[PDB]
Order: sequence, then structure tokens, then C-alpha cells
Amino acid sequence: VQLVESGGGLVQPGGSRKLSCSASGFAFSSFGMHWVRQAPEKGLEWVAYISSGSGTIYYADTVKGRFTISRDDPKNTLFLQMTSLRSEDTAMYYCVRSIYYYGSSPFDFWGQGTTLTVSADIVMTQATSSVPVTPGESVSISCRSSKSLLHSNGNTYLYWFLQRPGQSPQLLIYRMSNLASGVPDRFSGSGSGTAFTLTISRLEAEDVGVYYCMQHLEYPLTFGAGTKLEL
Amino acid sequence: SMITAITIMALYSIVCVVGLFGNFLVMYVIVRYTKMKTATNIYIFNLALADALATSTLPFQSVNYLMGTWPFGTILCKIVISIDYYNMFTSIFTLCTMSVDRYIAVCHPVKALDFRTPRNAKIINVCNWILSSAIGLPVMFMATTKYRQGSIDCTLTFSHPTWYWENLLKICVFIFAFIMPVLIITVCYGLMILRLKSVRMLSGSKEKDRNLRRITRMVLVVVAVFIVCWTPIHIYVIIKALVTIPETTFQTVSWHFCIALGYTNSCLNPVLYAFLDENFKRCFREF
Amino acid sequence: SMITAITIMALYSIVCVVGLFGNFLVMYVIVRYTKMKTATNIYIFNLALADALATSTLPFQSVNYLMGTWPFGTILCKIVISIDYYNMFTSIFTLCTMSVDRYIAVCHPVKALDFRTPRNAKIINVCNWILSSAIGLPVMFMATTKYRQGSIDCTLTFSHPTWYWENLLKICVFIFAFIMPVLIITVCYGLMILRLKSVRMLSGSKEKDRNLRRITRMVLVVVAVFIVCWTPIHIYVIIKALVTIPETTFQTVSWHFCIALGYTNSCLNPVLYAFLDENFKRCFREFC
Amino acid sequence: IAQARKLVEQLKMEANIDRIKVSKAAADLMAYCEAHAKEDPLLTPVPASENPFREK
Amino acid sequence: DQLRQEAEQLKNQIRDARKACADATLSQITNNIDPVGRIQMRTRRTLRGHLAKIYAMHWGTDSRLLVSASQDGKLIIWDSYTTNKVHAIPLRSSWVMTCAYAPSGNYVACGGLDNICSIYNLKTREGNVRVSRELAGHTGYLSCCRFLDDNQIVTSSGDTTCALWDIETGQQTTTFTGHTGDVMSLSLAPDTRLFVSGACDASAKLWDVREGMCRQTFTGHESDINAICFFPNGNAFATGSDDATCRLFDLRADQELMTYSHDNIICGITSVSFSKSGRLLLAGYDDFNCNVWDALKADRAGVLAGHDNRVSCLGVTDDGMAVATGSWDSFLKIWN
Amino acid sequence: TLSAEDKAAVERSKMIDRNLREDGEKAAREVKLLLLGAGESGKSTIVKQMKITGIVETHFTFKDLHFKMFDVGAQRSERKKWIHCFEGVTAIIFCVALSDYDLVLAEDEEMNRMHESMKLFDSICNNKWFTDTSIILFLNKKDLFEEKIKKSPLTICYPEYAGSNTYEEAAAYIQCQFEDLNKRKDTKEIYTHFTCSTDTKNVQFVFDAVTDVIIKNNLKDCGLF
Amino acid sequence: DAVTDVIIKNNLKDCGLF
Ligand SMILES: CC(C)CCC[C@@H](C)[C@H]1CC[C@H]2[C@@H]3CC=C4C[C@@H](O)CC[C@]4(C)[C@H]3CC[C@]12C
Ligand SMILES: CC(C)CCC[C@@H](C)[C@H]1CC[C@H]2[C@@H]3CC=C4C[C@@H](O)CC[C@]4(C)[C@H]3CC[C@]12C
Ligand SMILES: CC(C)CCC[C@@H](C)[C@H]1CC[C@H]2[C@@H]3CC=C4C[C@@H](O)CC[C@]4(C)[C@H]3CC[C@]12C
Ligand SMILES: CC(C)CCC[C@@H](C)[C@H]1CC[C@H]2[C@@H]3CC=C4C[C@@H](O)CC[C@]4(C)[C@H]3CC[C@]12C
Ligand SMILES: CC(C)CCC[C@@H](C)[C@H]1CC[C@H]2[C@@H]3CC=C4C[C@@H](O)CC[C@]4(C)[C@H]3CC[C@]12C
Ligand SMILES: CC(C)CCC[C@@H](C)[C@H]1CC[C@H]2[C@@H]3CC=C4C[C@@H](O)CC[C@]4(C)[C@H]3CC[C@]12C
Ligand SMILES: CC(C)CCC[C@@H](C)[C@H]1CC[C@H]2[C@@H]3CC=C4C[C@@H](O)CC[C@]4(C)[C@H]3CC[C@]12C
Ligand SMILES: CC(C)CCC[C@@H](C)[C@H]1CC[C@H]2[C@@H]3CC=C4C[C@@H](O)CC[C@]4(C)[C@H]3CC[C@]12C
Ligand SMILES: CC(C)CCC[C@@H](C)[C@H]1CC[C@H]2[C@@H]3CC=C4C[C@@H](O)CC[C@]4(C)[C@H]3CC[C@]12C
Ligand SMILES: CC(C)CCC[C@@H](C)[C@H]1CC[C@H]2[C@@H]3CC=C4C[C@@H](O)CC[C@]4(C)[C@H]3CC[C@]12C
Ligand SMILES: CCC(=O)N(c1ccccc1)C1CCN(CCc2ccccc2)CC1
Ligand SMILES: CCC(=O)N(c1ccccc1)C1CCN(CCc2ccccc2)CC1
Repeated sequence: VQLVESGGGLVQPGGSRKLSCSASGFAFSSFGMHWVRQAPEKGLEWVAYISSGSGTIYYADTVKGRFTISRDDPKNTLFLQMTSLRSEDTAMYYCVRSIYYYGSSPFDFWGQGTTLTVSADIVMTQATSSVPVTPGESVSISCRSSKSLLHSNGNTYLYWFLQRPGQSPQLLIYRMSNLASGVPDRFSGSGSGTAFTLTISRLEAEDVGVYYCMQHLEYPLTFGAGTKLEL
Repeated sequence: SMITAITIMALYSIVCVVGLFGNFLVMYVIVRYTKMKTATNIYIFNLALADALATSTLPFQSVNYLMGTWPFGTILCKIVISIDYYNMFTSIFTLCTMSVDRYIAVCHPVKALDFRTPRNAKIINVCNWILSSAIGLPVMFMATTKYRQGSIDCTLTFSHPTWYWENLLKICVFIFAFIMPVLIITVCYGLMILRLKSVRMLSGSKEKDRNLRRITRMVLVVVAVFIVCWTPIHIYVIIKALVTIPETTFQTVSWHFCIALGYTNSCLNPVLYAFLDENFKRCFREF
Repeated sequence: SMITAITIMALYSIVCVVGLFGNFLVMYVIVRYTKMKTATNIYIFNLALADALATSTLPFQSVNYLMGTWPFGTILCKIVISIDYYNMFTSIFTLCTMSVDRYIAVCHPVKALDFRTPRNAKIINVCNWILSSAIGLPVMFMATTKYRQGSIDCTLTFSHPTWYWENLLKICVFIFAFIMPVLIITVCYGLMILRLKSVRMLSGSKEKDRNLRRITRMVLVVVAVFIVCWTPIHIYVIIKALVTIPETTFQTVSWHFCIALGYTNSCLNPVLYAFLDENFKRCFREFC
Repeated sequence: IAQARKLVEQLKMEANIDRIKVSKAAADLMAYCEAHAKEDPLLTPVPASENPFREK
Repeated sequence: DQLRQEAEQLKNQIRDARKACADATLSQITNNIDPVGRIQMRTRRTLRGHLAKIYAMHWGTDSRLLVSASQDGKLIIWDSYTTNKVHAIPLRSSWVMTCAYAPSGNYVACGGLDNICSIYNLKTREGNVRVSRELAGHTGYLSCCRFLDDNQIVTSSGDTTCALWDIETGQQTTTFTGHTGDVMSLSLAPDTRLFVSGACDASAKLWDVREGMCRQTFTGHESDINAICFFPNGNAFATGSDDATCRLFDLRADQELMTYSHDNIICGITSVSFSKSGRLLLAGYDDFNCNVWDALKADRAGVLAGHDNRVSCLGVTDDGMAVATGSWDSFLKIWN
Repeated sequence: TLSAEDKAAVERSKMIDRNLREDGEKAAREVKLLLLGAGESGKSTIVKQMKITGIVETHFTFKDLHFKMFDVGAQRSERKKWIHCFEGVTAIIFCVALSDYDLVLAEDEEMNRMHESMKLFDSICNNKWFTDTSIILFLNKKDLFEEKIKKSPLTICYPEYAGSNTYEEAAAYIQCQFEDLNKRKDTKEIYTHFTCSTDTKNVQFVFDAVTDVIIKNNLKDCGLF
Repeated sequence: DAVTDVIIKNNLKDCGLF
């Protein structure tokens, strides 16, 4: 499983650019694909989604119309079509594969990121911004929502991400009741509707990064601000 | 005078009651038991539906002759005339499709696997109702009510010239409902009989030979019932148009009898097809 | 191979030139001089227009043979295939209508006063195109571009099952564009010839009989040309469908030649109907 | 002979087994069913809201 | 000569010893408990899309996922609450007679006339359910398989042999022999230390996984044995056979407790199961009906009709909320 | 009502439903054939003619008709339990060798293979699961049978045959005895073809026998037959 | 019927066959 993006570089405003992401070592036709953008000195932000088989397509409201997303299954390549770019699109674009069934772990694998620099609604609330911590103590991170994420089926759609400095982000905890495959048992999620809590027992140097809380109740997907830890 | 009116009315009533009873009974057996799970059952249900709708306008035609005028109103007049023509084409075209269906099943068995499927039977049947609508829609617009001799007449109205468009419709009813379908039914069932004789399964022992006789008998009755019903009504209309014949009591009985003979096939379609089918026969015996 | 390709290219080219020259010239004589003041001349304009659009489809077939592939594109492929299927029916239906037109003019004179008017002739001609549209519109949707052996093929694709729907189209084209038109043209003209002989004006003199024979000669030539051109292509398609034939060098020439005969009648329709027409003949004499 | 001898060897093992009284064993079976009778969904119908399967 | 005669004497000795222990009939002791009464179970979900003859289903331990085995070459894993299909596993060999779902939910087994048991991984990173391990070495058609653990599985085969298989190693560790007839089914006790398998020699033999040798043997049936399921306590196991009878055997008692039969039904029993409490004995007959009987009362508590063909298999979920039956009409129906 | 992941889960189920219906249509066109007979009959030879542990599945396509041949000869298990799996089969290909009558059974007990083959054919033909399924009978080793019948008479194995020693007479008598084993003649056809060293003839006969089964099935579907 | 003959001649002239 590997995802690499191509098509970066500097783009003039008002121009056009077509990105291509190549997939290797997994069944590309069975995964839905997410585009996530990241500002240089701000948190992550969701761009677009295409389902498997191109059955449904969703966009964020700020990026509606200008961005066109397509996919080609016999060549296993994800295509993003960009028209009439503006000065707010100076971001790094990530490719994410998300399978959807009972017990699945979507947002598990993240791309590497292509840089693009241009030169001229459920609101997720990170209450804190930075907490200085020491290796060994228990660390508490709080996230809050504008809408109760407890759905009538019993699932609470909150996903926890960790973006280690200079590396691609990884999924830590999905649905808050399940730990992601490949994550140690140091992380645990708890809380209820509109008030969530994250705990890191037996802190490690690798754990240090930026923590994101994401809602997945309805489109468009809106992310958190991002709580960064330090030593 | 009184006897002649009663006799014509009695003939329509005998056909309509048996015709509605036969058609809806096949609809009841299919829906509550068979539930349209096979391709052949879909065609037989469409015969039951098309013949019942044609038989539904039959008391409305009975009232028109007895009263001498049509009091049902303009809107119903358009709907009733249209249903009579539309179902007639639909019932006959369904027979043509089943003639093609039974031809492909016997003569071309490898390609019958593609053809005899529940999906394909649904597609071709929808095409039958659409191709009948090619004449069903213009009959709606043309049908009007005309005040003649103080009496409302429920009849088709043709744009000028009246003589050209009226007789053009009669020829198309003659060709596409009588000339065309008899060619399809006779050739497809005729080649079928020759192909069944070649089969080594039907030949051989006396018991299997007797069953081949039963199958050959069933095919010939099917072709004959379609011919004997629809031949006098088509020829008599053409004769009437070409040569005017003076109205008399004898014509008054013969004209309605030929029309009643036309609906006899629709009445006899469930008995000839659905009732004598082996699959349906088992269902009646069990329940 | 190379000699065969030149022969096929030359055969289509000769048919295309004569047909375009004949069809447009008839549409030029009608507009610039006749001004469509007559019911019969309205039918001749629709006959010339339908044959012109069918002849316009002929250089596309010429390029398709030599190249072996279709470079024009999907959108043009839909339109080009459709026009060939459409204007074939329109031209043939015009022949049937004019056969009914000439039948009513002789045999039913009182009814011909109502029938043969400029008002009615415009109505019946519009109805021909509408009936033609029944076979004109679905050809537009079905026509696509399929890659065969690395070469694009501009053809028709049917819904599954393919064998049932594709052959049904050929049988419908067979019955409705050949079997029924031949019967309508032959019976109406055949009855007309019998009635013309009975007419007192045509007969009764040796000089008068010469003109009567010429009218009979003209009718038979028109019927013969229609049968001679259309019959080979229709029978050959049915034979090809039922029995697969090896792709011999002679076989390839025969298939295109039968298609050349099919458009030859369209090329020869202005000559028989319009150039040999007495009214048009007077016009040529009038302006010299 | 050897196969028959092997069969008898296994047969001897089965015979020498500690067997408890059937009546005592029967009582234990009845008690287990009664104990967990309330818990069982099939025996006593659960409320619709609690039930995972509902009419759609 | 002497040795063969000794076997008859030993069997007679076992017979006499069994009758010596028995003092009171189970039906006389169960008379005190009141009858359960009419039990009506309504269909909740109807699962479609198999389009072929279903032979086997198995419930998951989360009480929501279940696998199903069909003759079109498909294993379909079902979301029972939302009716959605979770997985569709294409099979190499179409002829499949059993399917197992792991207790953890990681793996799915299948087997049939191809003599190969295929283990399918469900939590792979690639996202397509691929073949993890193929068990081989069976001379007879596999009839049943059950996951004791994520690495150990016991399969029953038509060469009169059973075996304990190490999934990771790929070879068989413990091999069981001694079945005169062909084995048809097996069931796992909750402690998972022992299992009982019924064969076509009218016998059901308890097998101890650790010991590797036959602990007990029961021969109360007339002809053959098609099905066998343990009780929740783990001391009793109802058996279903082709002689239209169902019998209950107690391991500690080592004798036939009770016989479940009625005069009108002459058809065989494809599958048997138990509820959470164990009070209700469910068995799918060949009369197109599933009969819910009561173990203690030995009377019919309900009749489940609605299948158009023979009910191949029947399984009760772990918590006991629902019952899903599989029949040859390609419809899975959930009964609550 | 449904959440975002639940609506995506329904979309996943609809994609699976499209694949299962597509695979179901493909399997319906395919013709399934059951192969039966003894091990020494020549099953491996006749499969190699038609092409050119457990279940051996043979795929060949003749005249745009897909054939699946299932060889069950490898299994040693009791046939009665697993015979119901093959209920939905078009035809049964039953292969035996004509030269089997001189060769006695491998087991010590004296029994003529031909009579073991009669018991083999009688159980399949009178089986309750196979009532309307036709049997395609193949008689193998006719060339060896022609030589053997010249050297050894057919009277020695059973005295009932009293006909003159002729290749045509001896072959036809074996053919009609197999047909007499059928107890339901009206609803079950038996297709007998002598096998030979010519590959072309064998493949054809199967296509002719299967075509009559497809005609029989379609006629039953229509209700005519 | 003399007028009818004239009408037939007029129609043929209109058609252009005559
Ligand atoms: C007023 C009425 C007569 C106008 C025509 C109604 C048409 C649209 C109706 C009448 C008969 C109907 C068909 C009757 C039976 C079936 C079989 C069913 O499994 C699929 C739908 C299908 C194929 C129906 C499609 C719609 C249908 C063709
Ligand atoms: C192969 C089969 C389905 C073809 C059937 C074609 C039939 C349904 C179509 C083709 C020509 C059509 C006719 C064309 C012109 C007219 C004149 C109009 O004022 C009344 C309707 C009428 C008379 C149409 C009735 C329907 C019609 C006869
Ligand atoms: C236009 C094509 C498709 C169909 C042409 C049909 C022609 C042949 C038919 C339709 C209308 C018919 C005419 C309608 C009415 C009459 C009056 C009758 O007392 C004499 C025959 C006569 C004069 C018919 C002659 C034949 C006729 C002209
Ligand atoms: C006379 C016109 C108006 C209608 C003719 C329709 C019928 C009679 C024609 C049209 C299509 C023809 C079929 C075309 C193809 C075949 C396949 C051939 O292997 C057997 C004959 C057969 C089946 C033909 C029989 C006759 C046929 C069915
Ligand atoms: C061969 C069988 C099946 C059908 C025969 C249909 C034709 C030939 C029959 C049936 C109805 C008959 C018509 C009945 C009534 C009349 C009116 C009478 O004043 C003249 C004869 C005439 C016009 C008959 C002519 C022949 C006729 C049209
Ligand atoms: C793309 C084209 C071929 C589609 C068909 C166009 C149709 C609608 C056009 C083409 C030929 C046209 C006819 C040509 C000649 C005349 C005679 C004139 O005095 C009145 C209009 C009339 C009767 C036209 C009516 C409209 C017409 C029938
Ligand atoms: C009297 C004359 C005008 C009648 C002419 C009717 C013709 C034009 C109509 C009637 C039946 C129609 C066909 C009915 C069904 C189909 C199948 C479709 O997938 C392709 C078009 C096709 C093949 C139609 C083509 C046009 C068609 C042949
Ligand atoms: C439905 C009515 C109106 C028209 C029916 C037309 C029938 C007779 C035509 C149309 C499609 C034709 C089939 C199409 C294709 C083939 C394959 C060919 O190798 C043998 C003939 C065969 C099998 C044809 C038999 C005749 C056929 C079934
Ligand atoms: C065979 C089918 C498909 C098409 C037949 C069309 C032609 C040949 C038919 C249909 C209408 C018929 C016409 C109907 C009416 C008359 C009036 C009569 O006084 C002279 C013959 C005449 C003119 C007929 C001649 C033949 C005719 C024109
Ligand atoms: C009578 C005149 C006007 C028209 C004759 C048309 C028919 C009979 C002719 C014209 C084209 C001819 C075909 C031309 C080419 C071939 C290919 C060859 O490998 C077999 C014969 C065959 C198939 C011919 C058969 C007869 C044929 C179809
Ligand atoms: C030549 C065949 C034919 O066209 N018909 C036919 C139709 C079906 C079965 C038998 C014959 C006629 C269609 C028109 N109907 C009368 C319609 C009507 C309804 C209400 C008031 C007035 C008139 C008379 C029969
Ligand atoms: C049986 C009569 C017939 O149907 N035809 C016909 C039509 C007119 C005159 C003579 C014969 C055929 C119609 C289809 N054309 C090809 C159409 C095409 C065009 C451009 C690219 C690709 C294909 C071949 C001739």
C-alpha cells in the first residue's frame, strides 16, 4: 500500500493544474478517495470525495464548482482537475483511501503530499492550542463539537489523527471506541456527546505532534484547529 | 324488432361476462401464486391484462347500440375508443412475440438462453405497449362527439379530406393487425412443427409419439382460433368501405356478430393459452 | 488489392458527382423559375432534397474504405449514419406518395380536386418526414465508434441480445422500404395504365397513340429503374446475414457495387421525374 | 485380527468411565434453563426499542 | 475368534452398565415444569442475491455479522441490521458444503467437494479478501469446520477422519480415526476443550482436543446422523438424524436421555441449534418448515414456515436475539 | 435518517448486487455435465479428446455453448450423501468400456465388471434425485472389444446371450440391455454413442444430446410439453 | 362524362406525364 502525488510546483493565479495520484499494492477500485489540504501555518482542511465506482461526489461549500474530481480504475490513477485557482489555495494536497462497511477503518492510510504555491456546518472547536508536557505523565486533550455526533445507530463519528512533524499524518482512533490497526494501546478515547477527551498514557517522543479531531456525521467535513504538544 | 335488439345485446353480455371472468382469473392465479418469476408467465399476464381492458369497453359499446346515442360525455368517449384500438394491437402483438418466443426456444436453443430470461421478456413487452401507443395516441385526439339526428355519436373525426385519412386507417388496421401477424404466427409455428418432428425425443415409443400429437394439436388450434375470429371482421370492413351495402336487419345482426367474434379470441385467449399450459395446470390441481 | 481500392473509390466518386450535380440543379430550377406554385413541383423538391442529403453521405463512405478507419469522430459518425438511414426512407416514401398522387389524378378525378392542391401537398410531405423520423431518431443514439483491430469502426450497436435486435432492423428495412413500396408503386401505376387506355382523349388516332405509348413507356421505365437499383442490395444483405460468405476480393467489389446501385436510383430520380417532366422541359425551352 | 484387537482396546477405555446418576444430572439441566430464562430474548419478547431489528 | 467374541461381551457389559445407572425417566422428571406454550416468531429481514442453493451459514460473536455459503461460488458476509452486504468472496471451487466464521472475526473458512479448506483473511491492508491458507490432505469431502481459535480449526471430512489443523503451520497436528461411517457435522463446546462429531455409522463420538483420543461414544440412532449441536452448559448435545427423530445425549450420564419425534413427519433433520438459555430446540426439517421444539417438555412450541425448499441450515446467534435460517430457495430469512 | 457512513455502506451493497446479478447470468448460460463411470473406463482419454484430488472441472466451448464437466471419480466416500448436490444438472455422461467383460473385478470375489457396471448404472438411473435428467452413455474400447469377441465368446460370462458371434450383434445387445435398465422411459432419454479414435465425432454427439435437453427444458417452460 | 375526360387531361398536364 503506497500513495504518491505528482503535479506540484508554482501555479499562476487564474490558471489550471491537473494532479495525478498513483496507487500501488491494493485494490484501487474498492476504496473511496479523499483530498485533504493543509495550510503552512494552519490546520488541515477537507477538499473533496469520490465514491468507489463514481456513484456519488461531494465537495466542501468553499470549493464547490472550481474543483473537479474524477478517477480511472483500469489505470489506478486519481485525477483532480483545478480551474480558476485563487490565493487561498496555497496548500499541500493529500490523498486518502477510505473503505466504508461495518467494522471498517476509513482514513487509515494517508498520501505523501504535493506542494502547490500560488502568488498574487458542524464547527469543531479545539479549546486549547498548546500544552507543554513531559515524557511519562498522562496527557489530556479535549475536543468539542457544535452538534451532537451521537447518531441513532449508536456510532459516534469522531476520528483522531496524529501528524508527526515532517511526516504524513496517521489515524490513531476511529469512532472513539476502536483503536486503529498499527496503533499501540497507549492511546484511549473517552467522553460523550459535545464533550470529548483523549488520553495518552506512557508518553513517548514519537507521540509528539499535532492532534486533530474530525467529525464525519455529514458533508462537508470540517476539521479541528489542531492541538500541538511539545517537550 | 324487439327480438333483434335483445339478441344483439345478449351476444355482447355473454362474451363480456365470460371474458372478464376468464381474464381476471388468470391475473389472480399469477399474482397470488406465480408472482411473475419466469419469462413465459410475464407474457401470459400481459395477455390477461390487454384482453380485460378491451373487454371493459364492451358494455360501453352495448349501451351505445341499445340507446341509439352516446350519453357518456366527450372525455369518456375519447378514452373508450382509444382503449379499444390500443388493446387490440397489444393483444395481437403479444401473440406475435410469444410466437417468436416459442420459435426461438425450439429451433435456436443456444441463443434461446439469452432470449428466454425474465429481464428480456420485460424489455420486449414494454416495447409492445409503446408500439401500440403509436396508434393509441392519435385515436385520442381524433375521437370527438358529433350531433347527428339529435343524437350524440361517439366516433372518430378526421381532418379534411375525410375520405383519405379514414380509409388509410382501415388499411393500417387491415395490414398491421391481420396481414402482418398471420404471416408471423403461421411461419414461426409452422417451422416449429417441422423442427419438433426431427427431435428424437418426441419420436420413438407410442407414448412419446402421442405426446407429440398433443403438442401438434395444440399448435394448430392456436393458429385456427386467431384466424377464425379475426378473418371475418377484417374482410367485412374492407367490403363495406369499397362497396356500399343497403342497411337491413340481416346486416344489423351480421355486423355486430363479426365485432363480437373479434372479442371472442380475447375471451378464449386465457382458456386456449393459460389454462392448457402444463405449468399452470399443476397449480390448479394443487390448489 | 491496390487495383481493387482504386475501382471502389472511382465507383463511389462517379455516383457522388452525378448525384450532387443532378439534385442541386433541380433545386435551382424550381427556386429560380418555378417558385413552387404547383402541388406536383412541391413533391419534386422534396424528392431532390432527400436524394441530395443521401448523396452527401457518400464521400464519407469513400474515405472509410480507403483508410480502413473512421477519423471524423463520434458526433459526426452519429449524424452521417443517421442521414443514410433517414433520407433513404424519405426518398422512397416520396416515390410512394407521388405514385398515389398520379393514381388519384387519373382514376378519381372528382376527388383529385380536393387532394391535389398546394395546401394538401405541403401537409402530406411533412407527414413523410415524421414517419421517416421513426427510423431516423434511434439510429442517432445507437451509432457509436468501436475500436476493431486498432481501427475505429463507425457502425451501430444494439442492446443485448444483439442478434435479435440487429436482424429485426434489417427485416423492418426490408419489408417497409422495399416489399411494401414495390407493391404500392406497381399496383397504383399498373391500375393507372389500364385506365389511361380506356380514356377517349389518349386513344382514337394514330398520332394520339404515340403520345399514349410514351406515357406508358415513361411509367414502366420508372418502375423498372426502381426495381433494378434497389433489389440487389436488399437481397445481398439478407443473404449475408443468413449465410456467412468468405471475404473474397470479388466479394468486396460486389458489396460496394450493390451500394452504388442503391444510390444510383437517387442520382437517376431527378432525370426520370424532373428532367423528363413536360413542365420542366418547357422551362428549358423557354429560356435559351 | 490386529484391527479387531485395536477396536477392543478402544472399547475397553470407554467402559471404564465414572458415570453419575441420571436423576442428579437431569436436575442440573432444568436449573440452568430456569436461571437464565429471563435473560433469553426468544422465550420472552423484548420491547421494540430495545430490539435491534425493527420494522422499516 | 476369541477376541471378536469378547467385543460383543464387552458391548453387552456396557449396555448392562448403562441400564444399571438409569433409574428415572427424564420425561417423568420434566413433567413438573410447566409447558412454554405457543411461540410465534415473525420474519424481520429477508436477504437476497445468492441466486443459488445455500448450504451453510454461521453467526458471528458480535451478533450482527454472518457468513453464508452458496453454490454460485460466493461467500457473502451480511450486515443483518441494515440488510447491506459487507463482503463477497469469490470461490475457486463452486461445490461448497460448509462455512465457518472466526470468533475474533478475522477469518472465514469454507470447504466442500474439492477436499480443500480455504481460510480467508478479512482485516488485510489491501482491502480485498484474499486466500490466506489452503488446507490439504483430506481424502474425503469436507462437511463441517469450526474455528476453535484464530490459529486452530477442526474440520470433518468424508474419509471417516477428523483432524486438528494449525492454520499458521499449514499441517495437521492431531488426527482422529475410528469412525466407521462418513462424518457429517461437528459442534464446539463453549469451553472449547472437547467436541462431538456425528457420523453415518449411527454414532456420535466425543473427542478431546488435548487427549487426542475418543472419550465417549453413543449409538442411539436408527440409520445415520446429519446434525449435532452442543447445549450452552456443555454437558449435553442434541443430535439430528435422517430417521425423523432427534435425541439428547448427556456426557456425564453416558446414556440416551430423551427422544424427540412425531408420527406425521418422516423426513430428515438437516440442522439443529440451541437458544441462549437452551430451553428451545430448533431443527430444520425437509418438510419446508422449521420446528421450534422444547427440550424439557418434548413438545412442539412453534412452526416456522416461509421457505420454498428444504432448509439446509439453521443458526441461533450468541446473545440469542435472532434466528437466521438458510434454505435451498436462495433466501436467508431472520426469525425473531 | 441514515448517517454518512451508513449511506456509503448501502452504496457498497448495491455494487455487490450488480456483480452477483452479472455473475448469475453468466452461470445460467453455462451447461453443467456430470461425469460417471469406473476408473478403468477411460475417463481421462475422452476428456483429452474433448479438450483438443476431489473434483476435476473441465472447461470447453463448442458452438458458442459453455460446458462444465465434473469428474467425481477421485472420491472414495459414500456416494449417497453428496449425490443431492448435483440435482440441477443438464445431463449425466456415463462412460464404460466394452472390453470389461473378460477382465474380472480387482477384488478377490468373482464378479464380472459388466455386471458391476450394470449395478453402477442402475443406481444412478433409478436415483430419486435424477428423474428427468437424461444420461449420455459412452461405450469405450470398441476396437479392443471387436478383437476380444472374435477370440472369446460372450456366452461364457452369462448363458442368457445365445446370439451368433458378430461384432454388430454383440455390441447392439450390450446397448439394449443398458436401455432396459431404465425404469422410467418416457421422462428420461438415454443417448448411446460408441467411442472411437476419432476426436471429432465424440465432441459433436455431446452437443446434439445437450441441445435436446435445452429443447425439453424450454418446452416445459412454455407449458406445451 | 366529357368534362371528366378534360379533367383527366388537365391533371396529366399538371402532373406532367402528358
Ligand atoms: C393505461 C395503461 C394500459 C397504459 C400502459 C401501462 C403500462 C405502462 C404498464 C401496464 C402493464 C405493465 C407491465 C405489467 C407487468 C410487468 C411485469 C413486472 O414484473 C414488471 C413491470 C411490468 C413489465 C409492467 C410494466 C408497466 C406496464 C407495461
Ligand atoms: C411494426 C409495427 C409496430 C408498425 C406499426 C406502425 C403504426 C402503429 C403507425 C405507423 C403509421 C401511423 C399512422 C400515420 C398517420 C396517421 C394519420 C393520422 O391522422 C391518424 C393516425 C395515423 C393513421 C397513424 C396511426 C399509427 C400508424 C399506423
Ligand atoms: C401514403 C401511403 C403510405 C399509403 C397510400 C394508401 C393509398 C393507396 C390508399 C389510402 C386512401 C385510399 C383512397 C381512399 C378512398 C377512396 C374512395 C373509394 O371509393 C375509392 C378508393 C379510394 C380512392 C382509395 C384509393 C386508395 C387510397 C388512396
Ligand atoms: C411478407 C412480409 C411482409 C413479412 C414476412 C415475415 C416472415 C414471413 C419472414 C421475415 C423474416 C424471415 C425469417 C428470416 C430468417 C430465417 C432463418 C432461417 O434459417 C429460417 C427461415 C427464417 C426464420 C425466415 C422465415 C421467414 C421470415 C420469418
Ligand atoms: C373463411 C372464414 C374463416 C371467414 C370468411 C369471411 C368472409 C369471406 C365472409 C364473412 C362475412 C361475410 C359477409 C356477411 C354479410 C354480407 C352482407 C350480404 O348482403 C352480402 C354478403 C356479405 C358481404 C358476406 C360476404 C362474405 C363474408 C365477408
Ligand atoms: C434536416 C432536415 C432534412 C429535417 C427535415 C426538414 C423538414 C422539416 C423540411 C425539409 C423539406 C421542407 C419542405 C420543402 C418544401 C416545401 C414546399 C413549400 O412551398 C412549403 C414548405 C415545404 C413543404 C417544406 C416544409 C418543411 C420541410 C419538409
Ligand atoms: C407504413 C410505414 C411508414 C411504416 C414504417 C414503420 C417503421 C418506420 C417503424 C415501425 C417499427 C419501428 C421499429 C420498432 C423497433 C425498433 C427497435 C429499436 O431498438 C430500433 C428501431 C426499431 C427497429 C424501429 C425502427 C422504425 C420502425 C421500423
Ligand atoms: C416481433 C415481430 C414483429 C418480428 C419478429 C421477427 C423475427 C421473425 C425475426 C427477427 C429476429 C430474427 C432472428 C435474428 C437472428 C437469428 C440468427 C440467425 O443465425 C438465425 C435466424 C435468427 C434466429 C432470426 C430468426 C428470425 C427472427 C427471430
Ligand atoms: C401487401 C400490403 C403490405 C400492402 C398493400 C398496399 C396496396 C397494394 C393495396 C392497399 C390499398 C389497396 C387499394 C384499396 C382500394 C382500392 C380501390 C379499388 O377500386 C381499386 C383497388 C384499390 C386501389 C386497392 C389496390 C391495392 C391497394 C393499393
Ligand atoms: C435480378 C437482378 C436485378 C438482381 C440480382 C441480385 C442477386 C440475385 C445477385 C446480385 C449480387 C449477387 C451476389 C454477388 C456476390 C456473391 C458472393 C459470392 O461468393 C457468392 C455469390 C454472391 C452471394 C452473389 C449471389 C447472387 C447475387 C446476390
Ligand atoms: C376491424 C377490427 C376493428 O377495427 N374493430 C374490432 C376491435 C376489437 C375487436 C374486434 C373488432 C372495431 C373497432 C371499433 N369498435 C367500436 C368502437 C366504439 C366504441 C364506443 C362507441 C362507438 C364505437 C368496433 C369494432
Ligand atoms: C439494405 C439497404 C441499406 O440499408 N443501405 C443502403 C442505403 C442507401 C442506399 C443504398 C443502400 C445501407 C445503409 C447503411 N450504409 C452505411 C452507413 C454508414 C455511413 C457512414 C459510415 C458508416 C456507415 C450502407 C448501406
